[PDB]
This record gives sequence, C-alpha cells and structure tokens, in this order.
Amino acid sequence: SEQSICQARAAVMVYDDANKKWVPAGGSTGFSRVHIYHHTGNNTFRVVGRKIQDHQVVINCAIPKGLKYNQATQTFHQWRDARQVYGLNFGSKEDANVFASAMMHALEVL
Amino acid sequence: XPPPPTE
Repeated sequence: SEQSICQARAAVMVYDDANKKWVPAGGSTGFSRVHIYHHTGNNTFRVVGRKIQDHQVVINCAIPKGLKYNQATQTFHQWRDARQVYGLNFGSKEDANVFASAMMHALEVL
Repeated sequence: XPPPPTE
C-alpha cells in the first residue's frame, strides 16, 4: 500500500487559534518519528507521526497539491489546511532538511 | 502562518 519516503524526529505541534498558542499534537509533549507516506495507487501523500514513547499517532494529515510549506526557521517548519495549522519542531537541522526535502519532492510530483 | 513556539 504505502511506502515511507522519509523519517524525521520532531515535536509535533498544532496551533490553538482561540488562545494564540502552540499546543502538542495529540495532547502529549515530546518527540515523535514523523513520516511522509506515499500511496502509489493514487499518488497521494500523508504526514504520519508517532510518539517515540508510546507509539501514539499524533498527526495523520494529507498533503494536498499546492500546499504552502513554510520553513519558518531551520528547525521549525509549518503548514495549514482548511482546519488546522501544524508545526514541526525538529530535533536537528538535519531532521528538518530530510523532511523538507521529502515534502518538497511530494509537492513537485503531485 | 503563526510565529514559531517558545520554551
């Protein structure tokens, strides 16, 4: 079904617009392993992240064609869809580079 | 896009 095209260490955040604050995705602070999964049958991509500790899925987001991926800093990247704003606070610049490369590749071939 | 988080 789906192939992982990258793995990156990041704390996954979502933006609480009513309170103007970032909050941990899934409700629990800490780092996750964040994949981009490619579904080859229909050429779709998804961001799926799981907490290192307890394997909880904290993000499971489609990547639509035309997404604006904002590399705010070398270690915090973010994007939005029609409901939520997502942020990734990467564990290193290398993790940020790996993930942005895969994301940019996804956006090119979509 | 919102500013990046803090400590």
